[PDB]
Amino acid sequence: DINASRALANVYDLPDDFFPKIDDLVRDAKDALEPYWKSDSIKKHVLIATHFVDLIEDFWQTTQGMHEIAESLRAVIPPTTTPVPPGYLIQHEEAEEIPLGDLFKHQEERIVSFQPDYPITARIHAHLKAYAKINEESLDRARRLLWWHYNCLLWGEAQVTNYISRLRTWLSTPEKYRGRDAPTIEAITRP
Amino acid sequence: MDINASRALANVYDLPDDFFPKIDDLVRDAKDALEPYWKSDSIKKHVLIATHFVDLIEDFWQTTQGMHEIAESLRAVIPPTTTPVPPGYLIQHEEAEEIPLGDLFKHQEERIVSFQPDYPITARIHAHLKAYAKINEESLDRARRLLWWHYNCLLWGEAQVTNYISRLRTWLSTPEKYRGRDAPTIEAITRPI
Amino acid sequence: SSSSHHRSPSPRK
Amino acid sequence: DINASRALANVYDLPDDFFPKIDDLVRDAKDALEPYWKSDSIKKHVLIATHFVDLIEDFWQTTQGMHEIAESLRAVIPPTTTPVPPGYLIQHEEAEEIPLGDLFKHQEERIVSFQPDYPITARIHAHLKAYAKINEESLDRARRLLWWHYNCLLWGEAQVTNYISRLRTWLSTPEKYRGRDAPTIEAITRPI
Amino acid sequence: MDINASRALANVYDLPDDFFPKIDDLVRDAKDALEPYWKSDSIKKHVLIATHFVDLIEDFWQTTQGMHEIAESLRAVIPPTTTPVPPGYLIQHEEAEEIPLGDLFKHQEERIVSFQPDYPITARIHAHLKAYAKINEESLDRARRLLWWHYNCLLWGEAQVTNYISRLRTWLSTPEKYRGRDAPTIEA
Amino acid sequence: SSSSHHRSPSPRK
Repeated sequence: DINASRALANVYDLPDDFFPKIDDLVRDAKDALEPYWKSDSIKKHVLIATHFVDLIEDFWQTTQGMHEIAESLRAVIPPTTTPVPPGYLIQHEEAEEIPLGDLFKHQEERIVSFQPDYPITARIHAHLKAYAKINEESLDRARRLLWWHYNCLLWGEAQVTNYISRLRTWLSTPEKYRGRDAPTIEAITRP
Repeated sequence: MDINASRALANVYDLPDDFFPKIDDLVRDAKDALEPYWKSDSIKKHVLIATHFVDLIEDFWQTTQGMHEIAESLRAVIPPTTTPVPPGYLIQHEEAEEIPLGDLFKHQEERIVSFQPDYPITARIHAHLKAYAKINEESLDRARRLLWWHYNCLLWGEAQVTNYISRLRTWLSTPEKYRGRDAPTIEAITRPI
Repeated sequence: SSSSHHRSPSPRK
Repeated sequence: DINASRALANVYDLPDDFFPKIDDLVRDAKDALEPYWKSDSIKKHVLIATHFVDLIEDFWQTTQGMHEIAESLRAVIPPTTTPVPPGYLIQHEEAEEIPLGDLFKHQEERIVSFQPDYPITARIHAHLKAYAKINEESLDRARRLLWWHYNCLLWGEAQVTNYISRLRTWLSTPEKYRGRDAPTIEAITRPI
Repeated sequence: MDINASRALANVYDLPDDFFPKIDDLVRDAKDALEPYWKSDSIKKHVLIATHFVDLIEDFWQTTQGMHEIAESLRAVIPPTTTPVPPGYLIQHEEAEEIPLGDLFKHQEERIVSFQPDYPITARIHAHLKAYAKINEESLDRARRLLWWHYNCLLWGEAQVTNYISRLRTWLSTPEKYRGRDAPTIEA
Repeated sequence: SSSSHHRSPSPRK
């Protein structure tokens, strides 16, 4: 639907701070999709949510670990080693262009193409950074889509896409003519 | 073929991992065969499932293989035979759910230190990377299996796919001498008009 | 009398 | 038909030894098509098959002669001249995207970008190898399509499709869940 | 003017080989006009034949012209005056269609050594390439003419294109003074 | 009366 796609894109663009803590998001999603699991239902939102939940719950911890590893490695690489410039590393598009696997060799020939003589301790840092970038992009997209599909399953597509729009508008406008407080789904707060 | 038994068998995970084709041509044929439903904007269950798993693989398999290769290149650098590799102390997929999302490296290095306080930073990195790569590889194997399953189902029906795998397993469990001179397949018929 | 495909796919035995 | 597209892809994906030799293929294709020519029919398979036969009869000889001329120039090339590596040899997709005319100049600038000065003989050798590669790709596609349409004409389309699917599946299995005998042409030979 | 005579005069191969358009423009126009029927997955006679000829044209022509320029370079760096080229001994398509599809090169070598058994390797190569170029060029000219024919037939119609071509020839025959400044067109 | 195409297209004279 056109309004649904509008809300979906506006979600994709959202400021990343209104999305709740991923931990509680996942906990509530896998606590609220349990009944449909027991009932074997196959609704669209149910499928997408119970799949992105598995994806996140499987690949978020390792990505955060990779980031921590890269941050620990930056401290131990020898100093003034001329860090790799941003944009030269393999990104998502050329990555998915590369066939499955055989990407480490491409990153390696790329890092040597910029600096033939580069310590392995920093080649590893660059590789980890470039991998975690892709992982985090995909996982953020998944988090967003999960929040959307889940809140839609809870309240209704045509009741959440009339909140995404109000929020987008109030969020673009400047502060003076937009009241003082943001809009919420009155069904949450109504006595 | 007692339909109940046939259904209770033929669970995808009951496959030796040699039957599935390579990931490359697997995803290739999956895309080339589900593109019609994509362009026609289908909503079918199996289509959705194959699409999700295809995106998952296409996004994360590259990075998992890269992490394996990084573990290798790093083992090529670690102090040789100066650091006994600790098994078991590292956490596999099962204990992952208990750990909150994020702060996994915290627990991992905490255990590594409880094992060897003087553990060199580099071998520490290698252990972390190998553990994470195993965690991802298990789930990617699962996703590959489910993708093959949902794809062959989209093609030939779950009633026929589960009836085929069932026959395949009870064939593999039949001695190579008395199996016969044929293998159970899935018929792909096209009668004329 | 189907298999225990709780979600759309089939889970472990 | 989606099944026809599947069959075309399957044909494009085959071991390249399952097909018969060009000589006998063209022989029996003409021997089975001549009557439709004399009767002035326009069946799709007839059209495609006769056009592909004309193509092959017109270009396979020249392609093979080109290969042999390359192998003969390799006897006069100065020794240990470092034959050009791939990547500096234009392939089919680049040949398709580059304008219809003046392909030799692009190949020349590419080989000189690889090595600034390069002997005329080895230049010729590389040019011929690339051109013959392109022609061979095209003629392989043509041979496959010709066998497909000719056997489709002589034994219907459905049976050929069934056989092709069965055989491609038999080939795409890891030798352990396959059998001990590949599906044989008798399948389409017989009626149904 | 009259239908039977117009139908018996119309034969693409009667054209002067210059009224035809440029190959690249022709191919571009044919591709752009077939794209719709392609996506519709039709089975029309003209569509099939035209797409086949277009594929042939975009794959062979490039290698054909390439071969020509290669032979030209070899002649430029051949023994300049010595080793005069063999006139007419080279085989054309009418003969090449007879030899098996494997060993045209052997028969060409036989012809060359028959004319002269003491002939340099590079001149040998240049001659072989020139002959192959002539063969492929004849075939590609036929292909171009058939492509133009079927393209315009698909666009307008065979009844119209035939009558049109008939008028074109009857205008080429007339003298430049008493003919029209311009040649006719389709849909007149 | 029509020039029946020997092959699918129009051949030479």
